Amino acid sequence: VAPTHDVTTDRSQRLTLRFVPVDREDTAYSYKVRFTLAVGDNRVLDMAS
Amino acid sequence: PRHGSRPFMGTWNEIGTSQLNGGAFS
Amino acid sequence: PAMLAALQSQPDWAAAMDRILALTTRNPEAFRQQPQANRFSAILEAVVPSRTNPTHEKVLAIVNALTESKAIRKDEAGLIYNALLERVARYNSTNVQANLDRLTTDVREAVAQRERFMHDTNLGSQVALNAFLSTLPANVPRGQEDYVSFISALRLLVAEVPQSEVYQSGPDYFFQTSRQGLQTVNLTQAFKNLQGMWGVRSLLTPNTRLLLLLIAPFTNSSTISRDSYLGHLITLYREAIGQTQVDEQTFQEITSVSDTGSLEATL
Repeated sequence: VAPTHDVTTDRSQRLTLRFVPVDREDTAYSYKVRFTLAVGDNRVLDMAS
Repeated sequence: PRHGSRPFMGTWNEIGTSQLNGGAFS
Repeated sequence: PAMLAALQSQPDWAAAMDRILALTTRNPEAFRQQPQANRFSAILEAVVPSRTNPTHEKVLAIVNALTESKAIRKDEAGLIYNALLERVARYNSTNVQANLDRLTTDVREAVAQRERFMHDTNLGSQVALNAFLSTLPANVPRGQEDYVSFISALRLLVAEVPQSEVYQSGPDYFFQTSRQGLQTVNLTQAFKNLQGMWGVRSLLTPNTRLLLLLIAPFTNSSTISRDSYLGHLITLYREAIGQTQVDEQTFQEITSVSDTGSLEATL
């Protein structure tokens, strides 16, 4: 049997979050994009995702 | 090439009931 | 023969409402943590316990008894069990379903006689001997009455050596064993060759000698005097038994120090 109320959450979390680029500078031989990663609160993001 | 890596005092799947992946059941 | 039925079936309620309620000692925080499926499949048990059907169990508490005393052989408790169940599954009723209960809670308790059966061998040792002593001649042999002391040493031997000391009646002649191994089978209707020397001061076939050597340890100042032969021999057999103990410890010592060797200058 699975484990219950203690590993999951009924509050509306998200699974896939877009992070539209904050700032996009540039050059010829290069590319700069600076997002502002927001890990919400009580969430735990693993970088591999 | 090096691995180490942690998390190994065993595992839980505690009892009073048993393990995960199902054994047999789509 | 019951807990072997308990420990062959029936995987309590106090132990269940002692854990859900969290009244245990070691790990009170045990039932709380389970998935909320189990905690709702063990609370509706110690809130409205579910009945049971005990027949099988105590019926299996009777088979495990028969096959341990000796009726229904070990390999037949699959026909006996079905037959008993079906009989008790026909005529069942508070009649039988109780008459069992008594049988199962008495057969495991009325086992003291069985224990006695193997603690004074009052199954084939004294009942047989106290039968054979009633087949002996009258208890007034001509020569002497050292007879009775010997015949009592026999009973003491049979009563104080539970090992097996069975007394068969292998047809007309009752024969004394010294052990289930039986490598000292002496014929006890063939010491009507001691109703000869019961009182005197090479006519003993070793069979008689075997009986003498078998009981001697249990004779002290009983068979007594210089009542011939029967007297001494018993004393000489006891002396030889003591010397045999001495030589036994000696030989173990001399073979632990280190081939015939010791066997020569011991025997």
